[PDB]
Amino acid sequence: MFTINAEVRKEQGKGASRRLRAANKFPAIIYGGKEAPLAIELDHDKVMNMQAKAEFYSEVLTIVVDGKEIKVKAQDVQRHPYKPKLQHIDFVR
Amino acid sequence: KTIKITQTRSAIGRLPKHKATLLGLGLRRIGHTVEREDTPAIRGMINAVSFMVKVE
Amino acid sequence: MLQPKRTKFRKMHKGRNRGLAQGTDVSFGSFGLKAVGRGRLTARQIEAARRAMTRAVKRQGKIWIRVFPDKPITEKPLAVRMGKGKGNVEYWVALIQPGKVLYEMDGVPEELAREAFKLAAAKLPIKTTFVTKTV
Amino acid sequence: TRNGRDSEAKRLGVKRFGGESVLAGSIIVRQRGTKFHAGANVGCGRDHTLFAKADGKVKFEVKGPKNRKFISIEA
RNA sequence: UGCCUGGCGGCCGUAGCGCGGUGGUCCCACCUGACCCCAUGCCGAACUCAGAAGUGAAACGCCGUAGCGCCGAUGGUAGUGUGGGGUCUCCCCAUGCGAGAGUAGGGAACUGCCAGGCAU
RNA sequence: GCUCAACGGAUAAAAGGUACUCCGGGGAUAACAGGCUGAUACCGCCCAAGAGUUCAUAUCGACGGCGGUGUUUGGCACCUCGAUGUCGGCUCAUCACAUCCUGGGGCUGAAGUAGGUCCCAAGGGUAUGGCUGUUCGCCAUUUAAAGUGGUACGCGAGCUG
RNA sequence: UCCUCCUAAAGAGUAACGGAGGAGCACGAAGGUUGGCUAAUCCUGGUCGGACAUCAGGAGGUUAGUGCAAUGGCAUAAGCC
RNA sequence: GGUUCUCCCCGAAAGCUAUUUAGGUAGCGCCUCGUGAAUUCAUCUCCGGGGGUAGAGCACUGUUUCGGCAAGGGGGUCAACCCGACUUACCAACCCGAUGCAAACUGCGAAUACCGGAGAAUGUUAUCACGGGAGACACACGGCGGGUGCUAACGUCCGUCGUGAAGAGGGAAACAACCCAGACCGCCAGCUAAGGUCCCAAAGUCAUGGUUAAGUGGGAAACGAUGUGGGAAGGCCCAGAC
Ligand SMILES: [Mg+2]
Ligand SMILES: [Mg+2]
Ligand SMILES: [Mg+2]
Ligand SMILES: [Mg+2]
Ligand SMILES: [Mg+2]
Ligand SMILES: [Mg+2]
Ligand SMILES: [Mg+2]
Ligand SMILES: [Mg+2]
Ligand SMILES: [Mg+2]
Ligand SMILES: [Mg+2]
Ligand SMILES: [Mg+2]
Ligand SMILES: [Mg+2]
Ligand SMILES: [Mg+2]
Ligand SMILES: [Mg+2]
Ligand SMILES: [Mg+2]
Ligand SMILES: [Mg+2]
Ligand SMILES: [Mg+2]
Ligand SMILES: [Mg+2]
Ligand SMILES: [Mg+2]
Ligand SMILES: [Mg+2]
Ligand SMILES: [Mg+2]
Ligand SMILES: [Mg+2]
Ligand SMILES: [Mg+2]
Ligand SMILES: [Mg+2]
Ligand SMILES: [Mg+2]
Ligand SMILES: [Mg+2]
Ligand SMILES: [Mg+2]
Ligand SMILES: [Mg+2]
Ligand SMILES: [Mg+2]
Ligand SMILES: [Mg+2]
Ligand SMILES: [Mg+2]
Ligand SMILES: [Mg+2]
Ligand SMILES: [Mg+2]
Ligand SMILES: [Mg+2]
Ligand SMILES: [Mg+2]
Ligand SMILES: [Mg+2]
Ligand SMILES: [Mg+2]
Ligand SMILES: [Mg+2]
Ligand SMILES: [Mg+2]
Ligand SMILES: [Mg+2]
Ligand SMILES: [Mg+2]
Ligand SMILES: [Mg+2]
Ligand SMILES: [Mg+2]
Ligand SMILES: [Mg+2]
Ligand SMILES: [Mg+2]
Ligand SMILES: [Mg+2]
Ligand SMILES: [Mg+2]
Ligand SMILES: [Mg+2]
Ligand SMILES: [Mg+2]
Ligand SMILES: [Mg+2]
Ligand SMILES: [Mg+2]
Ligand SMILES: [Mg+2]
Ligand SMILES: [Mg+2]
Ligand SMILES: [Mg+2]
Ligand SMILES: [Mg+2]
Ligand SMILES: [Mg+2]
Ligand SMILES: [Mg+2]
Ligand SMILES: [Mg+2]
Ligand SMILES: [Mg+2]
Ligand SMILES: [Mg+2]
Ligand SMILES: [Mg+2]
Ligand SMILES: [Mg+2]
Ligand SMILES: [Mg+2]
Ligand SMILES: [Mg+2]
Ligand SMILES: [Mg+2]
Ligand SMILES: [Mg+2]
Ligand SMILES: [Mg+2]
Repeated sequence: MFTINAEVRKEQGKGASRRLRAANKFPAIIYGGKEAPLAIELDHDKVMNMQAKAEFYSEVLTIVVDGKEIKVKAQDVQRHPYKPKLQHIDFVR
Repeated sequence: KTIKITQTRSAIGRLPKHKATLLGLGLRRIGHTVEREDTPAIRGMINAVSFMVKVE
Repeated sequence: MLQPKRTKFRKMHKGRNRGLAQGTDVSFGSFGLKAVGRGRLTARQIEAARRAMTRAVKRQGKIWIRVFPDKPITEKPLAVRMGKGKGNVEYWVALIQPGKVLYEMDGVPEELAREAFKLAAAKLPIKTTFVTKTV
Repeated sequence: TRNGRDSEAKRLGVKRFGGESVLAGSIIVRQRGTKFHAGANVGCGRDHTLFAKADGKVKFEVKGPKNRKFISIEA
């Protein structure tokens, strides 16, 4: 039931992803259903404080992206190799 | 279409492929300003030696 | 100590140690010791840290050793010239990358796990941090 | 020591890659097993060398049920 | 031409296995018999030759089945070509190429030619 | 027709010694010394199972870890073979601090005395003889103490040999 | 000296007193061709029969085989009659 | 060991193979001279390719940890050729589930490289063949990939590239190989790269906002610390927090 503010990320690769992780905003994807996947990017502070408490990996999340709400569920997270940092989050609608 | 390539670094320490690309574009000394066409081939050569040429 | 009881070939290459690790998640237990540095553990260091943390938690609750030494490191002796074959096989190491979880523990409080993994991390050559389970 | 020996390497591999205009009887692939089986006008020799029986262009193909990697010759 | 079956393919697991159901007028399999043509390091099991009473059990084919197998995006990550930097056993930045495993999901094949049967 | 197997096979047929040696050469290649690592050595520091009457840390610290010096035994072959004389003794020394005394302290499982260990400190001082070629050692006897190292294991255009 | 794998950096090559192995042959059938056949192991039962001979059936599908060291191959069999 | 006048053009190698051979030599690779030959050769775009390296994975060869249910071994109330009935909190194989590792593992698999075709531009034919002449076969370090070694050495042995060798100048104080750079000659002319601009010493005691109190900068680890700055989460607190 959390409300996370996202932003639609323009360009994707190794370079823009590492530039986002430098600028404190890890990227993430939303797939699921028959609609297209969507390329979101999130702040790191809010989502690490959310994924501390274990209802984040449990319940229905809600993403404020472009104003329009999206009900979604957290699926598959890649963490950092040797840090308390997040790399990427797979979301399923 | 016709663009202007210019050299900006020198070709002393570089690889055989970069020596060959600079010889094929025809830029001998630094500060050489040559005129070439605009082919995907010439765009690829500028992509290959992007660290020592300067296009306009 | 901790050596493979049978192997195909006696002496192995040196090899580099680059790239990130695999066993990052705390799979079995609840409280894990994650190596943040990069280096080689040995059979001596693994047995020393295991018996240290066993003394620390006073043998209550399960220990898990995750990495096992299976790469033999050889040493030429002293007063021996550089030629004449690869030297005799002395001891066994286990390569560690940044991210490898070495020990896990359950059936202990959190604070006792902190004290135990401190006590056993001070006998290992690689810099390590603490980590807990997640879901 | 006991381990000085090693043989003298027998220059295996592929010689004419796909799309090279082969002459008749030329050697395409030297190998020890039938890594590449023969197809439309390729002859398999004694030591599983593949020699082009007819002129044309070499063209590798992956046919057959067990995904065996045949070699053909066009014209 | 509507379907079913036999043959030779194209294709090579989305095409294979599993579980359940189904078909014998025709076709196919089992079947009946074999001194015989022919066969068995013994045996009509196989191989083969005479045939058509029965059956669709087995086998084969068809149909449902997500229990596997199999395929598999978008994103991310590892890696690496070129140029540059650092704390230089290892990395980082600009750029170009971008895996494997996994995820959503896909998924009980499709097709050509001939011949035969059924009203078609 | 030859394990011509030293396998592109010098002959059909061939082992050694030289400190009595000699010549041509090489620092392309060794011993002493220097250099570059520092595995080992020597001194540190980190974690603390114990021992210490109770007590981890007055004093040692098992199992393990990270260094420092260049300081033993080594590694490499950089310099020197149209030469840099290589152990020890005598005579001169000079430097460093990781101190042996003397100076100042903190702790003590320090009553005093005698101590133990740690920190600062290098101004001075730091043994005579027996045996061996000795450095080293063991021993006898003193001393406040009989320092640890470098300096081409200092020093032979200074000296024995 | 000759052969196989690694070293060897996805064509070939590529070193060391680097890491593991073998040969200096066998065969008048172990070659050619035609025709036929499919293994290792495990389970169950069975006379002497024992963990292991032979026989039936199953599950399994190359986990076997190549006259010989390893590698590449092999079911159309290059394996077995 | 030595080899005696001058100028102009091009300009290597320290590799392979073989050697009573390793410091010599021969053929080839690399150079030069001459002649001939075709878009011959190079760079780039697109196309046709084959691998099995980095990476990854655990179906196979192995190795390994843990959990699940077990044939089979080792403890036995009770008797013991018997039937060992039954077990203790035993070990332990195939299996299954989860976890790692591998140069001599691959049910997967890139980048570059390599080969072949088409295309445009450029390059003093740079490619190929032939013939005359050699030299060289003691290489070194730096970057990446690796094998001895101790992920030691200005160590040794290879692959590829560069520079020295055979190359001056400018920088790193000095300093063949590191960074910029290729010297035909003259000029008391200008622009600039690596690196720098207080003074020695050419050029900013230049502007904007921080951080450091250590001479850190200007040699360094395990580990320790209320040094100080920044972020984010917090748990007690104007009903009284430390
Ligand atoms: Mg990048
Ligand atoms: Mg590697
Ligand atoms: Mg790795
Ligand atoms: Mg019959
Ligand atoms: Mg049926
Ligand atoms: Mg991708
Ligand atoms: Mg993928
Ligand atoms: Mg299906
Ligand atoms: Mg089916
Ligand atoms: Mg002489
Ligand atoms: Mg020399
Ligand atoms: Mg010496
Ligand atoms: Mg040092
Ligand atoms: Mg040491
Ligand atoms: Mg005490
Ligand atoms: Mg102490
Ligand atoms: Mg110790
Ligand atoms: Mg010294
Ligand atoms: Mg030398
Ligand atoms: Mg040398
Ligand atoms: Mg000298
Ligand atoms: Mg000399
Ligand atoms: Mg002289
Ligand atoms: Mg002092
Ligand atoms: Mg005291
Ligand atoms: Mg002094
Ligand atoms: Mg003084
Ligand atoms: Mg001295
Ligand atoms: Mg000395
Ligand atoms: Mg001396
Ligand atoms: Mg000595
Ligand atoms: Mg003397
Ligand atoms: Mg003198
Ligand atoms: Mg004498
Ligand atoms: Mg190769
Ligand atoms: Mg290659
Ligand atoms: Mg046959
Ligand atoms: Mg039986
Ligand atoms: Mg045969
Ligand atoms: Mg020239
Ligand atoms: Mg060169
Ligand atoms: Mg020879
Ligand atoms: Mg000879
Ligand atoms: Mg010689
Ligand atoms: Mg690997
Ligand atoms: Mg491999
Ligand atoms: Mg010539
Ligand atoms: Mg030679
Ligand atoms: Mg040589
Ligand atoms: Mg040499
Ligand atoms: Mg070399
Ligand atoms: Mg090199
Ligand atoms: Mg290297
Ligand atoms: Mg090396
Ligand atoms: Mg060297
Ligand atoms: Mg080196
Ligand atoms: Mg120079
Ligand atoms: Mg200079
Ligand atoms: Mg300097
Ligand atoms: Mg200067
Ligand atoms: Mg010039
Ligand atoms: Mg500048
Ligand atoms: Mg001056
Ligand atoms: Mg000035
Ligand atoms: Mg100012
Ligand atoms: Mg420091
Ligand atoms: Mg109060």
